[PDB]
Parts: sequence; C-alpha cells; structure tokens
Amino acid sequence: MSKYQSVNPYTNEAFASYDNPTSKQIDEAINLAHALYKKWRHEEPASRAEILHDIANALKEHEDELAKMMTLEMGKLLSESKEEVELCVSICNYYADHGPEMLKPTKLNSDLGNAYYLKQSTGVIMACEPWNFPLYQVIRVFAPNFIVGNPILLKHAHNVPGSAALTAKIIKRAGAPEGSLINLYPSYDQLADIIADPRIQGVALTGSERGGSAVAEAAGKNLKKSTMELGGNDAFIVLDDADPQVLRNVLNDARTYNDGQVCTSSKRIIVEKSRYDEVLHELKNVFSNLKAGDPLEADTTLPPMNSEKAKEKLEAQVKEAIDAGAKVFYQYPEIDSKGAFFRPTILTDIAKDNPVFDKEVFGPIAEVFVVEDDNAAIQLANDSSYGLGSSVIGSDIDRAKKVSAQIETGMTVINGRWITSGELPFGGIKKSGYGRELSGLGLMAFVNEHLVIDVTKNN
Amino acid sequence: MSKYQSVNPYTNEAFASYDNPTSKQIDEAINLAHALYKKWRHEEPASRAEILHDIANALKEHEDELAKMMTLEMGKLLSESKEEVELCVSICNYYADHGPEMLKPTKLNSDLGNAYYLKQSTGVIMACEPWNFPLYQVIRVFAPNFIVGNPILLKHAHNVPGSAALTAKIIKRAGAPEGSLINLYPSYDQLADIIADPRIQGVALTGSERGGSAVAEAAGKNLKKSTMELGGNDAFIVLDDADPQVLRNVLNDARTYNDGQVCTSSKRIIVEKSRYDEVLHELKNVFSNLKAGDPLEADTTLPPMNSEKAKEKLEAQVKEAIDAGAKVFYQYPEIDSKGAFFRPTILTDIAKDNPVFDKEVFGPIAEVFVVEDDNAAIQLANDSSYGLGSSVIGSDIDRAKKVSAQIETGMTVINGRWITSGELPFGGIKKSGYGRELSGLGLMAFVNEHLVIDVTKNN
Repeated sequence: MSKYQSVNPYTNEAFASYDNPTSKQIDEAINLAHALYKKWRHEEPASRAEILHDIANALKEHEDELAKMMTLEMGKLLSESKEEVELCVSICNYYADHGPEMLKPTKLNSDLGNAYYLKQSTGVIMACEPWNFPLYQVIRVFAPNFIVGNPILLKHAHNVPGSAALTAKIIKRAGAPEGSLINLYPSYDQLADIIADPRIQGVALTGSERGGSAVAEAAGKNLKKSTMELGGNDAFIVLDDADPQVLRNVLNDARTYNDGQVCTSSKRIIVEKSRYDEVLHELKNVFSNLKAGDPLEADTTLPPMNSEKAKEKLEAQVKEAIDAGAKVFYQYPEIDSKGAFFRPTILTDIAKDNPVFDKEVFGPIAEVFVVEDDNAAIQLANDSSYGLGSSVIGSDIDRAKKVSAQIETGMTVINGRWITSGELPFGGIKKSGYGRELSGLGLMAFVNEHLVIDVTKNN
Repeated sequence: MSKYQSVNPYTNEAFASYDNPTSKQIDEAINLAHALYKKWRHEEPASRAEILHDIANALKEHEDELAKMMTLEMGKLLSESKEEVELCVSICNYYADHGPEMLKPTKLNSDLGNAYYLKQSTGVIMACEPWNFPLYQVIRVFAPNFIVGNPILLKHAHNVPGSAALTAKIIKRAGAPEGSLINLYPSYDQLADIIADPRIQGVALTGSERGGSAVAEAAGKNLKKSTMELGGNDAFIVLDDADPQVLRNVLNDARTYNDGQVCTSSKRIIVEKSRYDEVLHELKNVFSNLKAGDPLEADTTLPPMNSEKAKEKLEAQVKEAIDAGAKVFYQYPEIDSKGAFFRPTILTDIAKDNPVFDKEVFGPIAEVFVVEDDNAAIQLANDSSYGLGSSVIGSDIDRAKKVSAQIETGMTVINGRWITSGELPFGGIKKSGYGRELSGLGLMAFVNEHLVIDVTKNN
C-alpha cells in the first residue's frame, strides 16, 4: 500500500513505515493551512521574520539529530548532512533578514495615474520534494513562502518520511503556527486531489522528470501556478587555460559530492584536448582514494547510494552505456558489503548515439568528453535536453565569462562546481524545469503582484 | 473539419474558411522559428528595437484595415477596434524604447564570489489567443518576446483567422524576420503535438477556463513554462463616499465596453446600500441610451455579440440565472436583426446559491449587489473563484487604497474601470490564471535568468 518507508541503505534494513493519511486527515490539514493563510493576510511579513530566525536557531540546535536521521534514511555522509543543516540555517536567516524588505510595495512609473503593486500571498502551496537534500529542498521553499505568508503542505520522497516528520516537528515547536508546514504521506492519487482543491494555489516540485511531468500535468489541468526544479546533466567545461590547481581542487567533489546524486553534479565533463589526459588522471586519483564504509563514520568518504533500488538502476544504466560503446577508463575496486554501494567509475568515448549521452546519471560516474576548442565545448554543452547548472574552468576570466554566456543553462560557476545560497537564484531551462527558487526570484514564485492604480484624475 | 472560419456577427454570414496545416507545414514553421531563435542569440535586443518601432508604425499605417477586419470577424465597434490598434502601437513603442534597457545583466550581492545573472531568451513560444481583443492579445505577447529573442508560433481563436493572418503579414513585411511570428491554424491535437516538441520552450495563453485547462495540462505534461491569462468576474466596488460624477463617468462603459466581452469587465457591481438605487438608475440610463446597428457605423453604440453561438450561450446563462432567482431590473428593448445582438440587461438579487453567482458572464449583463459596509463589500468581492481585476470607487483615497489591498485579485483601479498599458502588469490569481503580461514582469515571463558567478577566489 503506502510506499513511505525508512530503509537504511548501509545495512539495507527497514526501520520504520508510514501510512497514507485518511481523506479526513487531508481535509483537516488543508483546512488548517487555509485558515492560517487568511489570518496571515492581516499580519506583516516582519511579524514572521522573528519566528523564522528562531527556526534557524532550532535547526542549528538539532543539527546532529537531523543529520543522523538523513544519513540513516538515504546514506549521505554525516559531514555532508551537517553541511546541509548549516546551509539551511543560513537560508532561514537570509529570508528572516531580507524577506520582509523585499516585499515592500513597488511604485510604477505611469502617466495614467498613481500606480504601484503590492506583493501579496496567494494561498496554500503543495510542495513535493526529493530524497537527495531532504532538509534543503524543504527549506528552499519553506523559508521564503513563510515570510510571504503562503502555508505549505509537504509531500516528501517516499524514502525520507522520518526526516520529513522531524523537520516539520522542529519547525512547529520553534514557533511556526500549526499549518505553516504540514507533512503528509499522500498516495499519488491523493496528491492529485489535493492539487485540485481550490484552497491550494501553488505547486512546487523538485525531483525527477517522471514525477515532475505527472505533478505539472495535474497543476496545469487545475490551472495552478507551478515551479519545477528537475534533474540536470551539467556541462563541466575545462578550457585549455584552466589553472592546474583550481582544476584539481574542484575535481575533488565536482562529481562525487553526495555520491553524485546531485541535480547540479558535474555529469558531463567536457575537456579541451590539451587537458584531457590531465583531467582523467586527476579523476582517477580522486576516485581511487575514496574509502567506503558507514556514512556515520568520520573516515568514510564513499557512501552507499540512497537505496538498493537506486544502485541497481545505476548498474543497469552503466551496463547499457558500456554495451553501446562507452569505455571504462577506471572502476573502483569491488566493495564487500550488503549495503547499497556503487563503485565510482570513469567513462569515456560516449557518442551522441549512446543511450546515456542525453540521460541524467545519478551516481559516482564521471563522464569525460574531449573537444577541440571553445566552440566545440559550447556546442557539446548545449547538445542536451537539460539545462540546470554548469561550470567553466579557465584562468582567463573574460574568456570564461564569454563561454559561460553561450551555455544554454540556468546557472554557470566559473572556476568552481555547483553552488547554492539564499541570495542566489537556482533553476534551469528545458527538461531541467522552469521557475527559480531562492534569491528574490524564488521569493516571488507564489506571490500575487497586485497592481493598484489611482486614476481619479482622468475620470 | 477545421473550425477556423470568418463569420460576420452583424449579418451572420461566413466569408472565409481556413484549413488546418499539414504536418509538413507545422514542422517547417517550427524549424524556421527555432533557427531564428539560434540566430537571435548572437544579436542584441537593441538590434530588434528599431524593427519593433517600424512594426509600431506599420500597425498605425494599417489601422483602418486592421480595425475593419476585427469588426467584420467579431463585431466590435469600429471605434473600439481603432482604439485597440492605438493601444498596440503604444505597446510596441514601449518595448522598443524600454525593452533592451530592462534586459541588461543584473549584478547580485554575494560574498561567495562575483555574481550576476543574464536575461536570455529561451526558445519558441506557443501563443494561444482569444477573439475578444484579436490584436492586443497577440501584441501583448509578441512585443516583449520579440525584444527578448523568443520567436512566436500563434494559434489564434477559430473565429478571427483573417485578423490573425493580417496581423502576422503586417509584422513580417514591417521587418520582423520570417519565424518571428508565424500564424497557424492547428487542430487541438496538432496544438498538443507542437507543445510536445523540444524546440517549443514556452506556452502562453489567454482565453477560457476550458481551453486553458487543456493547454496548461499539456504544457505541464511536457514540462514547459506557461502563463495563463483567463477570465474574471471582477468586483466593481462602489463605496458610500463615491463621487457622483466619477461614478457616472465610469459606469458609462464599465460593463458595456466591447459588449461586456472583457475579462476585466466590471461584472459584479457591489454597491454599499446608500448608493444602490443611484447605481441602478445610472446603469439603466446608460443601457437604455445605447443604439444597436452595424458596428462599422459611427452612430452604433451597441454592437452584436461576437457570434450567434455566443449570443445563444448568454441567453441560456441569463435564463438559468433568472430561473434560480435573479431579478430583471431592466432589459433593453427587442432588437429586430438577423445579427447576433443580445439585449443589455441589469440583474439584481443574485444569491450565493445562484448558478451565475460564481460564473463569468461575457456580455452586456450588469450584475448588481447591495452590501452594508466595507467589510461586506470585500467579503463578497473575495467570495469568488476568480481574481483578475477590480475597481473601488470612493472619494477618500486612503480608504480606497485600504479596501483595494484587501481584495484578492491581480489588479485594482481606484475611481476607474479596467485599464491596460505597456508599463502596467496584467494578470490574476485563482481561476483567472497565473503569470503576468506587460510591464517588466511580462517581459521576463519566458526569460532565462542565467546566473553566472566567478568563485575563483575560494578554489
């Protein structure tokens, strides 16, 4: 029945299962959230800023508990889980400190009358999030919308129900009124019904193309505004003038952070010929020195994939890639464990007709391509159905900026791998989705820009 | 087969029919538009500003021809058709003069590195427009996107194929490269297929809830960003301190402009008790003095509805409303004509349980409600599934601004009826849709805010 279950990927053992709610429980949740939305309409955003700061403090206070729950449910290295909490504390403080200020009415220049638009709330938002960054994905949507005054109903990934519940509890106890963030374990059908309720006025999703399509289709059918933060197959472009040290530092985790289970992981490493062998050698150095083990242990640098099912899907993708012509430049040694460990692998010679060429590969799989010049790098970078993030490594900044501009993608980091922060917009184009989260753009995602114009003079 | 046909609502006679394109013609159009999108990526927005100004001039040059075609296809008073052309000339000049400037890169304040985001094009946009403002609906989307560099494929309403073709021709001949705006007569199935093509990266629609749902559902399924400009059932709030003269001037066309076939028509006139009888009297004065006739003739002030089918649907809505309890305070005399004329009517006593209470009525039908005070006005105004525009008539501006803020809608005009201009955002909430057209917001609808951050310092 319910697919919501906590299964430790390191021991491959389940430790908790959760049921789908009843129709009554769902209605009660929507009722509470909608009631809160109405109440918030009469309370300034600044009035919630203090509470958001307290939430930031509560997250810090529960950092080790939150990190452990994450690591237990989806295998992330504890160190990375803690970094995620720190990032979330920062995001909460960011919106607590800058949100209300960015919601002040905006004056419009018009000779038609005295005009301006207010930035108002819209209603309850149905947030659907993935298992890869269980806290950050939630906070990315919660923080700004809490300030705006949009209550959130959360449907988290089926495999992080414990982290989802814990997050919601901490936030409520920190001071967020009941209804601010309600965690629910709905079936796909229940989710569809919730989206069809008139009290729901926004749909935000981060996840897979498959899940995205279904949810976005439902939002559309019901004419609800939506934001889609999907996967990516980011081009990591290494120019011939890349600084050897910068390149080395970045390759340390450009593809292996969170075991490569990152939408902005540097999946397609595009190297200009003179640096091809150099990049391959460095990747092999990085990969070969990883250490598999309990993600809760400090010496572990290679965690298991989030689930045995995820490991198996990856094995299938890689096999299909190899059977189509991809070559194995390197593969980590066999790992003796009942855990969902996948061996870091470096693939080369992936042709345009290879099934994996335009497919997002979630896992520790470096995909290296060799190109002749800048134009070829850009052409290959854009020969993609995706467009989330990207990177350009080169010492000549002017050159790097010029190349960056030509990449059809939502974000580009010069001399660094993926990055995220409260002040920076996050989002993509094409199959990677639409809309932006974080920064002022994400803050306005579900805001009603209410135009008010006094035209008394002309009537 | 094809539903695309020109039928004069005044004579109720068809004068032209158009076929759906072949698969080959559709592919050729998408190919041309996509090719143009790629070429434009290397040409600054300013390079298209001159052409947009020339387009503005061409529209002015063809004003009488364009106005006549509109009036012949959907019955609008020629004077209103000309006003629409003037509005479009203004919008084109607006984006030609302010578009490129609003597309300059935006610097972001971050200690993480030197950050900024570019405002880039995204691709071909599938624009679906309605018959009520045949030129304005097209220009509203074309102007800003032309500057941005997003080619447009247009699917106009089945009943304005001649106006659609003429508009596209004038724009091309004015200087817009082939592919900038291609008019097509696709069937619903062909439309769905176009939306599923990877070269299409945005879907913009203005029209009905029915059409919107289907198109928005398809956009979602295909994960394409979309904007929905749907109907409204705007609250026209008359406060007890409304200036008698302002009120009179505004009621002259608050409900009868374009025969009430306006999404922002003042459909729900909510009057505080002390001014109830006054408003009813004025509406009767306005309605009774209208003159039915050929919309091409200067003395005609009451045009026919856009189609016989539209007239019949309205008769059915009104009958249902009356059979449920709505009362006829006034009804224009019978009109002897084979044309699609509907008699202006004033309805009162529409209860919450009346089928028409929360239904958009396109036509010359004033719906008057009486309320006790400001709170009751706001409560009734928000007791709606819609939220496009609104109006608040009152001499005390501070009071009017306070009431305006409490209305759950996208725009509110103080002491005036609906308004639109290049610098003003147009859009709603709830069933009225999402996203905004015109102003800087509409300009960014299908823009890729491409974040670029140089983090060399930290690596």
